[PDB]
Amino acid sequence: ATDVATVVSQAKAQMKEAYYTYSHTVTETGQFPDIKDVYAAYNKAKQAYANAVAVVNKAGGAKKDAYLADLQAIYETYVFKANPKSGEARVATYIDAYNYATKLDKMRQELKAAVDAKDLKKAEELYHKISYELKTRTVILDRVYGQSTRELLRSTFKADAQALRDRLIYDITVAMKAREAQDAVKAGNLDKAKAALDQVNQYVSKVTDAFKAELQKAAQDAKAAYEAALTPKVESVSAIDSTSFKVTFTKPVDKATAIPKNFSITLKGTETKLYPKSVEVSESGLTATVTLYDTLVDGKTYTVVTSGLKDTAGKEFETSTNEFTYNKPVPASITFNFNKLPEDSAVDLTKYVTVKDAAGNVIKSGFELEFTSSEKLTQGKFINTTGKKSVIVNATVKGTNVTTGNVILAVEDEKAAEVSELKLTKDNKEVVTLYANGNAFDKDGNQISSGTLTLTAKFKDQYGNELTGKVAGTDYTFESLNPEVLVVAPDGSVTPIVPGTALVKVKYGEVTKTIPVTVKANPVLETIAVDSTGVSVAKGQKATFKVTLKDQYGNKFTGNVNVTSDKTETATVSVSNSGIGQSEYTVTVNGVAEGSTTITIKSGTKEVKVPVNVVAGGPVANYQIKVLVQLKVYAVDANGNIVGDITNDVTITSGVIVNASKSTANGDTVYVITDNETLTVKLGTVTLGTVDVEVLKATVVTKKADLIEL
Repeated sequence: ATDVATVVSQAKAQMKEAYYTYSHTVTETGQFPDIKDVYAAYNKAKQAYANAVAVVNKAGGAKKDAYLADLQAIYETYVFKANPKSGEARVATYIDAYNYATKLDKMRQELKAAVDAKDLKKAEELYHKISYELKTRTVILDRVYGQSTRELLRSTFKADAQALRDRLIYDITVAMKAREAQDAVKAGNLDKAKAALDQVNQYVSKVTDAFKAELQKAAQDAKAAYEAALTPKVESVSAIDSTSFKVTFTKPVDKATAIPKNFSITLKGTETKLYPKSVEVSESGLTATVTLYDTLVDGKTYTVVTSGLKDTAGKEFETSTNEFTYNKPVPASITFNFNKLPEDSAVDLTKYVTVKDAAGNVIKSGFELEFTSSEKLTQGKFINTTGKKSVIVNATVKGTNVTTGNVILAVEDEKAAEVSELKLTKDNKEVVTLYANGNAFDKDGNQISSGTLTLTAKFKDQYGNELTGKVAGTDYTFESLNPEVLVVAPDGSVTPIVPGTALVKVKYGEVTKTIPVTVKANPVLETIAVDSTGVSVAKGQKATFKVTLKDQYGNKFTGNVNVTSDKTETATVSVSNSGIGQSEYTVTVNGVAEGSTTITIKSGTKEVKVPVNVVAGGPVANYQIKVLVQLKVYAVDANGNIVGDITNDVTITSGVIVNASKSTANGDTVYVITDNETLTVKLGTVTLGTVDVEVLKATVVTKKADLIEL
């Protein structure tokens, strides 16, 4: 008992005993031991060792160093050793591995809780936490002596934690890159955005049903911002004739920048410069005519350098180089487009001939026209057809003998020939969605109250020009084929009555067009959705769940909601904004007396019932720091129940990156994180935990719970 030899024997035996606690269990039963039993046997061994060392030193002699080196050998193998090689520190490493393995299972279950609630922010955070665990902290699992023990940890705990992670690869990839693409365009780096969108595009097809809706919007939103915020570009240059060329832009150009100074033209492969005389821009701003002093040479290519141009309201163009090749066309035939001409003081005869090459292709420009007429010519191209029945016009191509000959043309006053457009409009916006109540939604889904709902028609005359100055309800009229469904006034005014489909028709005398207009059923309450599956709160505390109301399509339906508890003795309940107002409410439940009840969310005809069970929670056992940027410190009992709140009393400390200050609204206190690292949450002199910030986004550090470093 007292004799050293006995102390050493038993210490040796007890140190191995602690290792047998786990290893014999796994081998013989295929089950893990109680972790309490392992900890007990572990702490008993550490004491047994320490007592033995003390006893051996007390006795001394030659047997001292033999006993000491032997005891240490067992201890460093079976029990504990800092930085152990495989086979050493057996119990200590198993404790670390079992604690890590169960933590992975808890993390796997927390991730699945978010995947079911369709929460994407919480799922991504938990994905990133466990991706680190599965790849970096897997080293803990590798330290375990016992192949059976190592495998049973993997199978029981890691396998399902790995499998859930790997089926979520694509969902997070898309959510990451779409955020990165949105962040690139804000920083003004377009090369990152296109690389990110390419990666988004290839992986959206593979995402799970868990976030498919929210991810699809996220993907398209990243595309939409990229299209809008993209550099304006000179598309092409192309010749018009021997002295002018057309330039097309991707975006509408600023008139002030479209000036000769900014256009530099050279003969390609030479230093022969051609100076511009003028720049004329189209009314849209997508094309421009650049005219030159010098004559382009038939067959030759030309280099157009474009500096210092600008977008309409927007930003600068890329200094671009674009080429064009001048090719003098060869006219062969010429023809009047109609047997008739409009009535007008000045009829531009050039607009009424078509020129062709011998192949039969139209020649849009390049040539010059000479005219003779029965009528007097102004600027060699305009004639006066007013009051006339017919005219003779002879069109020749200047240098050529290509001629129409004398052609007799009827004069015909402009009349409606075709209905160029017919659409339902409100406040000059084209409407896509219309309800029988009256509300009209545009191409995206943004309804307008200003402007009255009418029909809009434009018409083209027999010469294919738009008819101007024409009044709805006078020159042309609108009517309905289904008056019970939809009512149309002569001018086009619409007042719909019942959902369905009505055929609407316009007429300018004999010219007509018929368009169908579908009127959708009035928005009605379909679904009352609840944020929380079941509410568990401490007696004398509050809990919040969000109530969202839906219509039959899947949009925000505005409505009144009254909420009631079964028993005010066990739980009392209240709703935000008196129950009136919005489509999206938050509901507060207060604990009164331990037990169970159910809550009733009522709206008009439909209802959803939510379980509420209040607990009389125990004393303060822990303090949680939560991120909800805003920040809170919760007092929490043994069960995880939030009982008490000490965001107040607590202090936060650490060129300084972040501003931090105490902030109170009504009574609820919150700490706020601003900008110009790691912060330290303290209560008195005690440190409660650390928070890591990044340059905006913050997460609370989880403490090192390992028995071995690295």
